[PDB]
Amino acid sequence: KKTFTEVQTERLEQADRSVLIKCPSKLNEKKLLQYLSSHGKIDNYFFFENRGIHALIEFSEKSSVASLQAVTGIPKHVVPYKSRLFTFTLKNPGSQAAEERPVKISPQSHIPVNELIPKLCHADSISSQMYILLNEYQLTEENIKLRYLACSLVRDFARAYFPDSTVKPFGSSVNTFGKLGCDVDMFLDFHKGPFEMEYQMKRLPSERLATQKILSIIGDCLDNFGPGYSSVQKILNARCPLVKFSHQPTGFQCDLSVSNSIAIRCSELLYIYGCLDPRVRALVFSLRCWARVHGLTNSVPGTWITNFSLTMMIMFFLQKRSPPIIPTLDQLKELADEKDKHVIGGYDCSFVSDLSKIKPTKNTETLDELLCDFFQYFGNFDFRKNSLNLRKGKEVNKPESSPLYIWDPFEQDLNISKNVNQPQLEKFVAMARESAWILQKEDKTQQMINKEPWGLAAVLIPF
Amino acid sequence: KKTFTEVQTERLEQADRSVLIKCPSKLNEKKLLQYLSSHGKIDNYFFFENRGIHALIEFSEKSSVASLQAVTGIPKHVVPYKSRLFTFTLKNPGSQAAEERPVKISPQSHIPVNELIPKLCHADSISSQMYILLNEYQLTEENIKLRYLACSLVRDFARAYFPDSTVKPFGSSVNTFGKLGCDVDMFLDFHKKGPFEMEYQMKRLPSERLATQKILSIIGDCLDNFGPGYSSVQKILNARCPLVKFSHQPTGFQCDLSVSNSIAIRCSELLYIYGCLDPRVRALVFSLRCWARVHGLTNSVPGTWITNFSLTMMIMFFLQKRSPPIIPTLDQLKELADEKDKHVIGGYDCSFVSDLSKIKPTKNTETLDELLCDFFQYFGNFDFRKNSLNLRKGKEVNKPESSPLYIWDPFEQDLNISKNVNQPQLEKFVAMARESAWILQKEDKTQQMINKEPWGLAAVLIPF
Ligand SMILES: Nc1ncnc2c1ncn2[C@@H]1O[C@H](COP(=O)(O)OP(=O)(O)OP(O)(O)=S)[C@@H](O)[C@H]1O
Ligand SMILES: Nc1ncnc2c1ncn2[C@@H]1O[C@H](COP(=O)(O)OP(=O)(O)OP(O)(O)=S)[C@@H](O)[C@H]1O
Ligand SMILES: [Mg+2]
Ligand SMILES: [Mg+2]
Repeated sequence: KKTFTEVQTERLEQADRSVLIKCPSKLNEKKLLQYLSSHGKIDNYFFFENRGIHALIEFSEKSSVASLQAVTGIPKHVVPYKSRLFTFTLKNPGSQAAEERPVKISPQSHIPVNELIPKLCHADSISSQMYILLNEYQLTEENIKLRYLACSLVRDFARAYFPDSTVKPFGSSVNTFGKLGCDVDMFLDFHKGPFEMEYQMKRLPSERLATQKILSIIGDCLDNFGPGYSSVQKILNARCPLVKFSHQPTGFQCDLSVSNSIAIRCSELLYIYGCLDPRVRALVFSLRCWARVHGLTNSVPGTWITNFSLTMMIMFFLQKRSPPIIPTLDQLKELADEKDKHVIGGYDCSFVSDLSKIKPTKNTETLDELLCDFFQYFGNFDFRKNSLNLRKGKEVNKPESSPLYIWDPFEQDLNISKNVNQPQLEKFVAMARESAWILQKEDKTQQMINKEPWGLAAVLIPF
Repeated sequence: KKTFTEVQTERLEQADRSVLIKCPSKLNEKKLLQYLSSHGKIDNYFFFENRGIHALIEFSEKSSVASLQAVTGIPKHVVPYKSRLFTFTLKNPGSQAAEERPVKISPQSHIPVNELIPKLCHADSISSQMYILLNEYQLTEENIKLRYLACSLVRDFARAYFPDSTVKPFGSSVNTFGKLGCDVDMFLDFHKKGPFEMEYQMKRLPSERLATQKILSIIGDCLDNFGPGYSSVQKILNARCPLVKFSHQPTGFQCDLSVSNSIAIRCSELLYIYGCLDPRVRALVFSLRCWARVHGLTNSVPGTWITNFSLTMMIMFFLQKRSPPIIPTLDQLKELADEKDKHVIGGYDCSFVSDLSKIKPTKNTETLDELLCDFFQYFGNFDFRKNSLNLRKGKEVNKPESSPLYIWDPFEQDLNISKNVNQPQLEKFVAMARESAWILQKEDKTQQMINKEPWGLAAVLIPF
């Protein structure tokens, strides 16, 4: 089985030797690939629709990019920054010499709620509803390659002066809980004679200020040299210095931070839980959707619960099952060799990487029960006295006054849901309580017969 | 003699395979070159003094740089940008007192005025004074290699984002009129089987002016934050020519980085021709540049003052007007230019002969004694209010615009290169020329030598 870190390395290596080609108006697929193949073998490719037809081409060898860049020219007022974004037109527009087939468009966004509801209503069980949702919403192989490519393009800027750099995606994009249309969270990562011979190199300041200057410049580069980047927003003074930007070629909204290797460990953690049992993913997607539908989450930050916080609450829920659906963080820590040992900023972030080594769950609860039980469980959870600990998998006394306390499983000084206020917590608790009520006391078979919402769909519409 | 463009290409190729090594405190020359030679043959090298001992090493093969970079490490924080700047220390510092010869230091600056004056007084003719000055002030072979290396390093740096880039020096650094301690003017220059026209996505901007501004702004910041040796980085992006100024500590040069101004190069080649044509040309410019500085007619900061470039062009016009001319007019060079020497840039014709052998050598035989005094006499009595200087025609013509001092930009015509100059400064110039000419005419040379006093060039190179 593929370990998180193996998958990152592979995906990055693939995106490394990938390019984006704005295709001709009247397009011939075969002639294009035949032509491109002349520069080297093509492992994968696909087409998508983003203000015209674009194609992602993944070569087998990185040299194929160089080869292809050789024959590529500048449109003779531009900034001559040469990246892996191409525009292909015909030399002789009047030499079209084959039948026109239509190309398959890989979708890059999910169907909206209003269209999803019908499909859910026409399913058999609530279990199947959640799996329909999961399939309609989850990242596709294509979308993923496109996410890693975005990172790969941003990497190329940074390497100008930090040659060993990488830009690594973290968060929902890579932890199996990613849905179509979600943002790409990126962080920039940096790691004889009679003479001692050293390069002269400019010293940097302390961590935080170096970060700020590096991002400020890279931001400006994206804004001024980089094709496709718009709405570049420097938020350098946050707790984690950050640059936000929109990347039009791939259509992703993006977040670029520096060197937070703790967040990665948690992204790997969530990846494990996501990979362990398909019910885990199914449940997160439906409940993330639920939260959005009732206005418990928001696109902008504030007093609301966040998807990440909500996700962690769901992980705690699954830890508490009889028997558990997923092990505690400590239980993974207990199975970690010294090769899986990582200590970062003083904090232990050690846990098993190999998935085979984990004892598969004996739990057999259906998603029907788990969904309603989630609403029941947190609807009757004493938030004022108890806090969520994912290391121990137990309710414990709150170390601090905060309406909703969830123990940051790595930087254990912290409350990840610290932002949440009492009002929003209560609106969450009331929605859970109403939600659980609806599922318990609804007459399923009659709703189907009446052409009405039931199960998942019933709770995925405003009250 | 080689052609401007041939010389640039060669100098750049040499600087391409050159490096800088901050040397040990107690240095052994032989052991160092012996060691460095292991990585490949060394065509040239020398040492200079810039806050400690540095050495320039020019290998015969570019691979020697790669070889040497292989064994070089990072100082164990820093920006890991690997360039051609090295620091060499001793593994066992207290196991040797092997001081070198001590090593010869190639000077990189000229002696000051106060020391130069004696040497001038001690010469025979005014002609010889000017040539002493010329030799004391002009660029040395070493300083030149160091200038091209600066450009070569900035090139590599720029090439981080723009792999096909080149950085070319222009101005006094390469037009034969360069003196020790003058700034390095650089400009950044940019240089199908199958059924497809394949082209990059790039942002379409309004003018080429804006691209320039953004490219320099970023490169400036990169020099400031990531680049080794660069300090005092100043973005002057809104000038007539967008510019970044910076100090480069390894070579100790103050530098000016602009983008893609291939007109200025043509004028740098023009001045190179005039400089190469006759040694009196260079001699006269150096002495008169020095003269101007001494009397406060020029300044280090820009403003109402005449500039060295403007002053240089005035001297070129003077030499055009001789009987017979010491140098041909720009048009006369334009007339001798083949279609290979034809260049049209931004609409402007900048065509003129490159080959120096093709130009008719001057029949003029005036001595520098006469020319110097005649310069002061000529411009002291020049009607600046009516007449303007045209170096294409080599003639006084009516001023196209109200401006105290008008000199026709020989390429971008309908520009006045001395536009900045106001009436007061022009007059202070005219008065200094008039006094200067008077002193040379009515001075009793032999008596001044006998009296242990300044004479000729030295007489006019001290405040009045
Ligand atoms: N308070 C926090 N405490 C610990 N880690 C955090 C916190 N906030 C964000 N992170 C980490 O940063 C990653 C990305 O942040 P978010 O984009 O806000 O959330 P997300 O997991 O990516 O899900 P989305 O983007 O809302 S669908 C999270 O997955 C965490 O690894
Ligand atoms: N007012 C100007 N008008 C036209 N061209 C100019 C002007 N100023 C500078 N240039 C051009 O830029 C080149 C370099 O500018 P400068 O560094 O200011 O002068 P310079 O020739 O290097 O002599 P120095 O540095 O004063 S000794 C000049 O040789 C011109 O080609
Ligand atoms: Mg995210
Ligand atoms: Mg200069």
